[PDB]
Amino acid sequence: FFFPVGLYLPEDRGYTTVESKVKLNDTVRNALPTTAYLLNRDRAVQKIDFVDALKTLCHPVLHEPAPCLQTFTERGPPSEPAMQRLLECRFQQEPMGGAARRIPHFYRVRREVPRTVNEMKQDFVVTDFYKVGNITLYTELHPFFDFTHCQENSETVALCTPRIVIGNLPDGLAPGPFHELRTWEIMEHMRLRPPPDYEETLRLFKTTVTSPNYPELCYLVDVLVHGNVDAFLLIRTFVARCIVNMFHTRQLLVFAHSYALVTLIAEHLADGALPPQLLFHYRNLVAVLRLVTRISALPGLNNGQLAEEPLSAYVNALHDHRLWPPFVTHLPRNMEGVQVVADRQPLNPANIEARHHGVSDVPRLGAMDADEPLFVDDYRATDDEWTLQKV
Amino acid sequence: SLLHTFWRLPVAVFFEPHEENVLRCPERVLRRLLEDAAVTMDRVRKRYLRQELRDLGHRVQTYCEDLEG
Amino acid sequence: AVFFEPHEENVLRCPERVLRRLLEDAAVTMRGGGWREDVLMDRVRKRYLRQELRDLGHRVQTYCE
Amino acid sequence: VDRWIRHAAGVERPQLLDTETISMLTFGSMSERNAAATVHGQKAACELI
Amino acid sequence: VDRWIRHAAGVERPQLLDTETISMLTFGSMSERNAAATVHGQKAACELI
Amino acid sequence: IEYSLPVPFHRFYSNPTICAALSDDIKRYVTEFPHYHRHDGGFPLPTAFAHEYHNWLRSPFSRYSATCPNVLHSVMTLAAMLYKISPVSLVLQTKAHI
Amino acid sequence: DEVARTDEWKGAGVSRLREVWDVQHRVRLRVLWYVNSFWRSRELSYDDHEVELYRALDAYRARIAVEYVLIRAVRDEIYAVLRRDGGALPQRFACHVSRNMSWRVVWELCRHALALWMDWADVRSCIIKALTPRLSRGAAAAAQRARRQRERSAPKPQELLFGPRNEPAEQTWYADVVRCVRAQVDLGVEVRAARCPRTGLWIVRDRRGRLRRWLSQPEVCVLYVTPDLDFYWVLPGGFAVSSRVTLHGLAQRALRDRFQNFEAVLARGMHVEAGRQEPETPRVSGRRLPF
Amino acid sequence: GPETRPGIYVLTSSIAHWQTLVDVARGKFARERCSFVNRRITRPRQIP
Amino acid sequence: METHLYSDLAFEARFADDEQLPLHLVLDQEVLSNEEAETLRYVYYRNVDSAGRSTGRAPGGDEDDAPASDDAEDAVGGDRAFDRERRTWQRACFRVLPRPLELLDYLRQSGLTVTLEKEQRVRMFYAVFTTLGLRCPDNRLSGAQTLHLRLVWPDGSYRDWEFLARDLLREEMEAN
Amino acid sequence: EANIFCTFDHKLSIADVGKLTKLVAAVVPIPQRLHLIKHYQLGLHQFVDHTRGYVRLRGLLRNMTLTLMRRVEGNQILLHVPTHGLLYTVLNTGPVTWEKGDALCVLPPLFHGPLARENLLTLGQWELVLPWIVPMPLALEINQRLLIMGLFSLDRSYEEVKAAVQQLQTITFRDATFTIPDPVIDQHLLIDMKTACLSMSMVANLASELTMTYVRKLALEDSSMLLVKCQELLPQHVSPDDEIARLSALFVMLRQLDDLIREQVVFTVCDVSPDNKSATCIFKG
Amino acid sequence: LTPVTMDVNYFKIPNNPRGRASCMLAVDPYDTEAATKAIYDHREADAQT
Repeated sequence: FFFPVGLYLPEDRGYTTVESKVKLNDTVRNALPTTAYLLNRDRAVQKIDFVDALKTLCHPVLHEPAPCLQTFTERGPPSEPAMQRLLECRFQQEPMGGAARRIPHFYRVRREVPRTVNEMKQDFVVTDFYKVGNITLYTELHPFFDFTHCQENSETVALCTPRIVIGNLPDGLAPGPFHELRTWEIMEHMRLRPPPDYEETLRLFKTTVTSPNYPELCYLVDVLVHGNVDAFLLIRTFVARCIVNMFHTRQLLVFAHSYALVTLIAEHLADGALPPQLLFHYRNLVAVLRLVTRISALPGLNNGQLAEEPLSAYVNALHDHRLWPPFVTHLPRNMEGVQVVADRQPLNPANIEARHHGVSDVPRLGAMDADEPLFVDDYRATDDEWTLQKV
Repeated sequence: SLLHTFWRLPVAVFFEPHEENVLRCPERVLRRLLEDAAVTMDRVRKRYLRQELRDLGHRVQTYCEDLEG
Repeated sequence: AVFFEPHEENVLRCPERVLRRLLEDAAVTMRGGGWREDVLMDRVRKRYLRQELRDLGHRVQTYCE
Repeated sequence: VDRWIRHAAGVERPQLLDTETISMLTFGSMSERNAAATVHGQKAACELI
Repeated sequence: VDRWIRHAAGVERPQLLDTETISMLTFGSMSERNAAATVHGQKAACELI
Repeated sequence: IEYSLPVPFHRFYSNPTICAALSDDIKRYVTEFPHYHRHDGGFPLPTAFAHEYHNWLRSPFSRYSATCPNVLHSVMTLAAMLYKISPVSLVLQTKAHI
Repeated sequence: DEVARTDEWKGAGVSRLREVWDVQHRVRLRVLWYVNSFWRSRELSYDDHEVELYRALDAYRARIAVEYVLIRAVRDEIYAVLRRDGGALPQRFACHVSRNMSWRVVWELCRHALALWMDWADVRSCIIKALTPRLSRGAAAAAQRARRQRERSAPKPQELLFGPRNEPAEQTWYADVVRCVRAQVDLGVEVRAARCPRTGLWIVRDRRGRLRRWLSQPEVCVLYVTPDLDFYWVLPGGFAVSSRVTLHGLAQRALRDRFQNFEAVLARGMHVEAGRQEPETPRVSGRRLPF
Repeated sequence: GPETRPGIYVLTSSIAHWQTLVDVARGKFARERCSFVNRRITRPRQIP
Repeated sequence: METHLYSDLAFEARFADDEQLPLHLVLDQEVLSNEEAETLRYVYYRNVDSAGRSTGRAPGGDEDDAPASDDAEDAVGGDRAFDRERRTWQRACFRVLPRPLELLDYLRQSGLTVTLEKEQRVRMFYAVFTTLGLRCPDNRLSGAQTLHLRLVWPDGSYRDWEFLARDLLREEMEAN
Repeated sequence: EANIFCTFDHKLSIADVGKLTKLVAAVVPIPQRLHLIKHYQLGLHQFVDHTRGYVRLRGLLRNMTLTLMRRVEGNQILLHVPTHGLLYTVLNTGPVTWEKGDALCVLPPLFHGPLARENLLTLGQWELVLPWIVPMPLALEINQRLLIMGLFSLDRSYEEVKAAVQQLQTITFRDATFTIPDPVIDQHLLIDMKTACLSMSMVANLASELTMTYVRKLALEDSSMLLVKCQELLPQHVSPDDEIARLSALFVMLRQLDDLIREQVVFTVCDVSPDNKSATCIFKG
Repeated sequence: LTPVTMDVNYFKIPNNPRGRASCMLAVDPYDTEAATKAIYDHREADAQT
């Protein structure tokens, strides 16, 4: 016998051939199949879940590609000469520190890039992905990995890279609506299926971070303060004017792009230096941050660390400190394995980074384009603000 | 800059690119190649030697202060 | 179009001696200049000067109290 | 993390495998013994992903 | 656009030089080869708009 | 407009209108290849940023970024898709019947 | 009572955990220092001279400088052969070429490709992987035996009929591929060449007869080396530059200490006779209990 | 033990042959041989 | 642990023939990848002297400084220089522990009474254990010597790491 | 228990049946010692795999139980393991010359000089290769020479070990010719070398103060050919009861060093026909 | 009994009261330790449900 468990139907063709004999409660636990109901040899029901099928899922054998990578490099490029448009990679490694002034030098040339396999794979629908009209089907060789196969110094070599989070799974095998149904399931699990009211503040946030009347000051004052606490007290009444006059002549809201300028205004202007509803907008934004980092953690189950790492860090990349936010202001506290490099060698210990204020170190100001001795703000970012920064 | 071919009369081609390599490219793509190929590519060391000598002078005058302090 | 099957007697000219002279200028300007091995020697020399500078700084710090 | 996974499952210990001479001398492994509750018959259920 | 449409349709290049062109016009040709496995039988479906 | 320069570096935060208004050779690039004006991560990153198999948010994320509406569950889906495939992550989210 | 030396060595414990680096600042490594080692009871000194460090860095400069002075002598030979023929280079590679195309651009592209190749020289390049089979154990004897076998007399009918019978149209070269427009210098690649018998020219292929197709493209150039010290610089259009790679400006012991080919030492799972199919590797991994 | 430890067992194996059996036995009781050479090096008069 | 003390006692053993002193060492994942560690076969060491060639050659000079003559019959002048390069390398001991481990804790699971002045928690992912033997013919050690690691795979390729002997013995030699 | 059977698989041509009945009272090994078996367990074709190890092959052959073929009656063959002490008969397969009185032992088949290489059977893929019955001197010398190939193999390159095994792989026995097929080092060869190295070092430690110079004083005072030929390879306390205990420890170390090349007496002849084909051996198998 | 337990899975079928199979025919005769293991212990799941 063979039987499935945990499938996801096409939602667009949701049909019900019995409306009469059944009427289920409208919660998401009865609207997403996580179990299966079989029969015994006797006419008695039995209930198989994923947690009863645990003993196969956590094996060591389901988490290596080595025989699969070996048999994938045993049969390499596709023999079809019409299939010579997907094995085109230019995957090189160079010094990265000088790229800040070399980013127009790349676009000086006017040559296109061949599209990678991972963008050649996501662009198929959920039910024509299984047809011969898809060309990249031979690469999907694991549910946990990615078996790319493309060029490497004029040698077409296989390359296996693990799909770290499940967001690296393509939508032809795990679509967007399945993801949002998973969100509604975890939201019901944390008694949040009615969430609190945040639609108007996110509406104002959506219209303020797209309108072209965003002022030029927010960028320059953002690269002034970088979240230094005593820097913002110097700009207390100036950001009071910047909030009030802007919001009272232009309905959008300023300072809507820096993490360090939403976690600081809502935590250092709570005296009443502004009209109260703007403080409630900022507090609503940081409460949305707190709510979604409650979602990312599994707070009933995160107790007891393992291998000198929190249990909440193993389950989601938002709490794993190895992920870094794309706009870093402060270096993190936990630096167990993050080999940070500018150009050539990993600047691991505290030998190179140093920076003061008030003393006016003119070697720091003179060697600013000399990006090898970088200047940290001497404030190790704690793990909570690191998680909220990544959010 | 034209070459000197041995064979006098040009020879027709119907070969698929697996069989043979050809140079069929026009002038405009080579102008694009010239645009993309032309633009794609000390005394301070001895000055630092001289600044190190000035630092030698600095340490020896502070050592004269150390003897006379 | 129409092409030529290759041989060993078909040759290419020195291109009107306006790029060959420029190529000899390239040869004479890359004869005396950077030699691509002393760059890594400069790298290890800068590393050595930095580590000895921190050595001298920490030594005069621990003996200046 | 391996001890954590073995604790999270019901398997107790990793056991080594037999060498060539004893496998020639034996016929098979036959590792897991009979459980104390047999009211349904023999069982098997493996799967894919 | 021919090279794009042929790859978007699954059909390869038309392999027909001077040697095999007229012989396709004499008595036809078994051009589409067989498939390696059929548990359903031979196929037939055509089109009208 | 001239005292700064754009950095398209991630598959997020790489928008062609911003890099075309700020720079000029990127504007010449997009006016040369108008098919590269797509916002769902299809803008070509430089060779320093051409690692689509060494990041943690691959091209399904930026593909999903273009078509999602602006509601709160469409915010928390970016967190919910960041659940790990790790075996301890599997048994943890399996124990919670996720 | 008689306490063993290994008991005092085990109960000793390491004094301290040191960690050092290399010259190039690439690999750090951690070094222990046991107290009951015999290194303490030797009573040795330490004379760190400065001119000894100067001569040691001179010898290190020579050791790094081996392959790079070889590459610069290669480039001098390119320019010397381009001058001594007057710039009228010949075609040595089979490729269909046109005449109605301006070759003004391809010479500039070849010069740019030479400059970009010299920008990206490396220890993984053409001449080093061509020299490593020459640097082997029996390569000299095989070379002189091939020299004696290529030079034989006329075949007499007496040795043609009743004598012992007689015994290579494919060569395994090495290549450096420079991509001029996209600026991706491909460092070192195997290639397999032959004489295409319709004419007297070369044809290059991969390990599966793939017929390497870069030479059609005007965007790339390539460098070919053979195990007989031959030098083929190829720009598109099939025209080549042929010369010999020099070695008179290099020490013999420099070539020995830098990239000598290795001959095997015996270990477990290896046949006592040589030239056989081997068993599996040891592969003590973190997947199995050590059995 | 600082003077003497005799340890006796019965053994039940499927290996009939003597040499392979004592090979895997000394592969299982190698610590006894370590203690044996340790006793020989700690007492240059006793004959174990 | 069980590999360093062998060559320690062995360099104590053969101190009459060659004047060698040991250097026990462990190497992390920063040096080489795990697939480069799980199949690695042996390690080699060389002591290249300060203003000289090596310590495996003749004491004063040798005949192998000639130009290479651009030929094949005397490409190395004969296989005797090949035998000389086989002679100048010696083989060291080797141990591989392919589990992530704490080094102070790994020595504490053994009977090693480690006494550190600071709890330097070093946590790498696998532990190779070897002993370079650097030497001094006279009993006095020159601080400008050079040690040469050599790590060879069963395929045959290698990555020669090498380093001078001044940052190695700037502290422990002074700690005697 | 004793009389066991082997159920076959194929149809049986008269040539293979004639080849089978010409192999009556010959040695065949069995892995599992069961009542009825399939044809795959007969012989050594299942057990052999090339480039895997001769030493592993003799290790797995050393544990098998031997059997003698008699009374084939189609589709099965009555095998009979011999009991201990009772006199049985053996038809040999390998071309090793025997002599009356000499004890015999089992060995894997090794490559012959002329390489006759009769497979004795032609089936689908299971051929019938057989272990050889070889007397004590040839078996003891080939085990010795393989362990010396082991102890000479390490810390060496291919060239000197090849120039040494070009001499060392050739083994004669009463004007015959043989060669050892696949001397490839196994983990078990490192095991045997480690046991032999511990044994010889333990022999070296507890040597007395007159045993270490006995050859020296002997080559001083007297003279003979074996004296100089063994010399070329080179009191104060008299408490001889300590020497009794010392040589007792030396004797258990000597038997432990000897019993890494010894394979036990599988047979011993009592009567061999002068064509060297059939003999009467008084032992089990 | 707890209000958690499943009436649709446990109370529609003829079953023992405690949830554990006290039948003792599924376990082997003359084995007291297997009896106490099957009828009392919770390291092994019951063969009934």
